[PDB]
Amino acid sequence: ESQFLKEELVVAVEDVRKQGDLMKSAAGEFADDPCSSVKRGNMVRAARALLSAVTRLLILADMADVYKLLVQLKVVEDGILKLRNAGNEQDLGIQYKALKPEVDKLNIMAAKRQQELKDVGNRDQMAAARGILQKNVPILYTASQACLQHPDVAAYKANRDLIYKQLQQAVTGISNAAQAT
Amino acid sequence: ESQFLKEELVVAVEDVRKQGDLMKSAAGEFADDPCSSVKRGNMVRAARALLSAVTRLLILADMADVYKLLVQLKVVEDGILKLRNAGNEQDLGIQYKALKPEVDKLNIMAAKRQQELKDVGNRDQMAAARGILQKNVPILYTASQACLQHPDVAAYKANRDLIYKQLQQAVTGISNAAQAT
Repeated sequence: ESQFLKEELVVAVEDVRKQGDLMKSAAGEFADDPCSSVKRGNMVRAARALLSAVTRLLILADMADVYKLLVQLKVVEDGILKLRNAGNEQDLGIQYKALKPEVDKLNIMAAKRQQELKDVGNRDQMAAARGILQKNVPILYTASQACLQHPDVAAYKANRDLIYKQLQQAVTGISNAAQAT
Repeated sequence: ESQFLKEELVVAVEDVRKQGDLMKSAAGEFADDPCSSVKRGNMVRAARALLSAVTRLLILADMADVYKLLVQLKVVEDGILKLRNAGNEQDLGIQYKALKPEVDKLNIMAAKRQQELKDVGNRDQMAAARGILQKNVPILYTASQACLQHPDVAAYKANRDLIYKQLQQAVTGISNAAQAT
């Protein structure tokens, strides 16, 4: 986690609040005296400063969201690899327990963004990626489990790592789409 | 003249005023409860609507200015042609009187925009164009005057029309630069 962005985000809201005031008054003085040269330009320069403040806010707010998502992402990432490298059906069962929820949270956040991404293509990648992720997390479990029981069947290891590979890919796919709009 | 834009411009200021309010409150509720999911999104959607309203305003305000300038422009335009086609040193002297001020007003407005245009090149065209305009309006007078005194000297007519041509060009140059930034 990193709340430096949540802190920055509030400060941003202040400038938007201050500028918003200066805008309100300049706007008022203009409405009462609309044929006024001076009063008008003051309203324009106000509107400009209000615009900068507002875009700086919207952009920053978007980072905050994407970032938040990416952190849940790196969590699930390391989980998948820790699940693969499990050496006992002990730690393996331990991990899967710790990871399942972390996969669910990531799934939720993922869904949300999916909604906000504008172009539908990206929205599809998100959906698809979240699907594979959803389906294989369990399968990777049963797969890397088998390898632990039949240590000499190279065929199982190959299978497991293929599932892991695809799973990791879905994770990045989610990350990739998440930064679309 | 056309004040439909001055009217539209006020209505525009209202939406910016209304949205500005909705922004202020959503912004406030967020600052008091910043870790809030809901309160936050409300602040974002507010900021969006505030942004549309503000840009719609700034653009419209810019048209209003450019348009205003263009109207003084069409005035000076017809003046220059009416000065050329004068048939007596009577009407000619009449026109020049009526036009001189109209050239000065146009000159003032021109100067202003010059300041606001961002890229310097355009700012130069404006300056240059305003210069030629400034210098030749008088010369066109003395020129189209001579033609009236020596009606059979094709050479004078040629000269006069050349001055008129250049003068008209400066006018359009002003118009052209004025719509730069």
